[PDB]
Order: sequence, then C-alpha cells, then structure tokens
Amino acid sequence: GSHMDLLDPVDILSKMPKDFYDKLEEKKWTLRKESLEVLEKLLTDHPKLENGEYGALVSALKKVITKDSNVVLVAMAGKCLALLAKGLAKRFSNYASACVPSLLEKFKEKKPNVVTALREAIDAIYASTSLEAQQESIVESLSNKNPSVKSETALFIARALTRTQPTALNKKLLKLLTTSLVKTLNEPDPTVRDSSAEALGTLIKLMGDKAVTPLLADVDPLKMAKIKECQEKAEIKIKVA
Repeated sequence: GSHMDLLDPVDILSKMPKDFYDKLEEKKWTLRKESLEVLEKLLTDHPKLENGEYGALVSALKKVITKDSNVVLVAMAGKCLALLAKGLAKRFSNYASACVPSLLEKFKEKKPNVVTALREAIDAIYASTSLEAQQESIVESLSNKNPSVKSETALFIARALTRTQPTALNKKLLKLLTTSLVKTLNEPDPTVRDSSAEALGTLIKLMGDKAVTPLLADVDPLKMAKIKECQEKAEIKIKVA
C-alpha cells in the first residue's frame, strides 16, 4: 500500500516550478534558494524517480555546486544531486562521468556542511558507475595541489571500495590505484596520509593481502601499520560471488 507506493516511479520533472531555472540565475541568493528548496522537497517526497531527460537539471545543479559563491546553496545543490542520483540509481549512469571531476575539485571547500553534501553526492553517483570508468578523474584528482582535495579523493576511494565487487578491479587498475595512493601516502600532510592509509587498508580488505602486498613492498613500517589498522576496521558491504 503506502510503502509499495514508494516503489512507484514519479515524474518530478513535470512537477517543478515553471520558473525553476530562471530563479537559479537570479543574483539574490534567496531566490536561488527557492528553486533548490522546492526541488529538495520533491526529491525527498518521491524516492523513486521516473525515466526522463535529467541533463538540464544535472547541469543546473553542477553550476551551483561549482560556481555559486554562497556555501548554503552549494550544500543544498550537493544534497539535491545526491538524492537525484539515488532516485535514479543506475538510470543516472549517463550523467556520472561529467559530475565526478566537478565534485572532486569542489573538495577545496572545507566547510563541513558542504563536505558532507559533496560526499553524499559523489557516493550516490558512484553507485551508478565504477572505478574503472572514473579512474582518470580519480587519479588526476589525487594529484590536485590542494591537500583537502587529495584527502577527500582518497576517502572517496575508501568508501567506494566498501561497495565494490572484487571482480571490478583488474591488475592494471589495482596497480594504478595503489601507486597513486602510495604517492599521497608519502605526502607531508598528515590528513592526506591518513586518508590514503584508509583507502589502502580498505583496498587490502577487499582484494586480499596476497594480491595487494607486493605493491606495498616499499612502504615503510610506520605507514604499513596505519594501513593495517585501517584494514582491520574496514567493512566490505558487498557480496562477491
């Protein structure tokens, strides 16, 4: 009944205000907020989304996330993007690749509320794609000069790995990911190092010691300890088979 209706795909595109896009172009942040408010409510009221042309909506949200000077709007746009990606599940796959790079770069913003929304967004989007498909953006981001981006990128990999099938990573990808993460692991920044250790430990948890160990032969003893600690705490939420 009620609960079953939650499984009923809703056409939210036809329910948005006729001035949704125009308001997002207003200079007054409170007007931009009005469009996002309405959208956020539509997304929370209808967890199951009908198929449709979401390109314009995704582009509008990305614009707010990457260019809005108001962090409250950035967080709201991030949240909406996360709910949109969740409501479409795999139906979001076609928009994923363009979103990933933008979200990762936005991790230069450190306000915790924005960070939480960005994590939710990139995590929901990951579910519709794969590390194989997003490797270039991910690896490129681990090279970002901004410590905050490097750290959040490594943490993104850690969370992603807990929901990844072991068969989703071939030898090449495993080596590329490990090599890139060992590089940030040896960075002078403490947070970046911890985040890299968490990602590496999760990677071992998922792929197994024998498979990954060889690639960490040159990691010093102290760092290996951090990695193993994280490995112990990592929880792989998926089922191989």
